Amino acid sequence: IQRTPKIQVYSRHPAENGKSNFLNCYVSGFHPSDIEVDLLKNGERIEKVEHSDLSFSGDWSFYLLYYTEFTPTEKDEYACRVNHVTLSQPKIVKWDR
Amino acid sequence: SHSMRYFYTAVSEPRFIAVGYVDDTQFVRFDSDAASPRGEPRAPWVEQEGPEYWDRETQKYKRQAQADRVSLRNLRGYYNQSEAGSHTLQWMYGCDLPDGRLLRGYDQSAYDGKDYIALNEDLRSWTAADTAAQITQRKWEAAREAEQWRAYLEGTCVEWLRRYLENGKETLQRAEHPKTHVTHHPVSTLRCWALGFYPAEITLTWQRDQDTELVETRPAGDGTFQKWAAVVVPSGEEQRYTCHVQHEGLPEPLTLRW
Amino acid sequence: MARELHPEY
Repeated sequence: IQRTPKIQVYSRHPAENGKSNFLNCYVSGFHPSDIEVDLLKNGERIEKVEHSDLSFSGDWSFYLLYYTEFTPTEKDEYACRVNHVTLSQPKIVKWDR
Repeated sequence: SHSMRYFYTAVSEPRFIAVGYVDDTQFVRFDSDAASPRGEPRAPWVEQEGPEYWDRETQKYKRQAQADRVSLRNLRGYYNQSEAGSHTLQWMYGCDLPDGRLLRGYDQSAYDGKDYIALNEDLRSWTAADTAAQITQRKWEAAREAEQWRAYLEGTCVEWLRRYLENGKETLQRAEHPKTHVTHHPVSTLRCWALGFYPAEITLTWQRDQDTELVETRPAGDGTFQKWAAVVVPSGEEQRYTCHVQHEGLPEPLTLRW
Repeated sequence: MARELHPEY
C-alpha cells in the first residue's frame, strides 16, 4: 500500500524582500519513504538544500522538511519539485508569499 | 501532558534511521547514511549529557541496525518475497506522562506500512496481525521480551523523560503563542494564519455570525509550527466571519475579523 | 533514552 505525499511550499518567517529567510518544502503522509524533493530558484535546482530526519506519524506515513536559506526578491520565483512512486510525473508546487 | 517518542525506520546494508521526540521537540537522531553514524543531539538540553550516555545510545542504534538487517531478511522469508524488492520495517514506542507517572506506554511495529505486531495495553501480551507476525510474537514470547518492555515503559522511559523535562524546562515546558493575522484574496477567500507556536496543538475555526479549508500543521524549521484555515465568502459579506484560535500559549482565546 | 537491543522479528 502506497500513500501519495502532501506538499506545502512556504517560508519560515513572513516573506520580506531583501531579508534573509528559509524556503521550506514539507512532504508528509507518504509511503514508502523514498522521495525526491528539489527546491527550485527560477527553474534551477539549489545545491544547498537540507532536510530533517526521516520520521513518521501514527499511521506509519512519513514526513520530511526540506529547507534552505534564501533571500526573496520581487522577481525571483521559487518552487518545489516532488517525485514519488505514487506520481505519474514529478509535481511542482510554486511558492506563494 | 508530556510524551517521549521514538520512531525507527529500516528500509531494504539497509538504511536505518532512528528519531526521538519529547513532545514536539526532536532531541536525537541516528542515520546509517552518515559519514560517522552515531547518536547525535538535536536539542540543547541533551547536549550536556556525558559521553557515556551518548556512546551507549550510539551502540544501541548500531546494534539495533544490525538487528533490523536480519529482521528484514527474516520478514522477507516469512512472506516468500523476492530478494530484489525493497521493504520497510517501522518501529514505534514511547511513554505518556498529570502527576509525572506513566499514563500509557506503547510499542508498535509495521512491515511495508501495515500494522505487524503491537504490545497490548496490559504490557504483558502481544497481538499479531497475520500468521507471519505469529512467528515474531512466538519469538518474543520465548524471550519474554514483554517483561523487558515493562522495565522500560513503566520505568526507564518515565524517569528519563522526567529528567529531560527538567533540564530543558526553559523550552520544553514553555508554550509559544501563535501570531495570527487574516489575509484576503479575491476569487469572485479569507485566510486566517497562525505562526510560530509551540506545541503544534492548535484549533483554527471560521465562524459566521464544515466549509473551511484546513491544512495540516507544518513545521517552521525553528522548533515552532504554522497552520492556516481558509474559507470562501461572497463579496460584501466579509464582516460576518470571525477566526478563532485556541492554543495553550494564549491567556484567553483569540477572535479575528477582516 | 532509547530502548535497549530488541529481539529480531
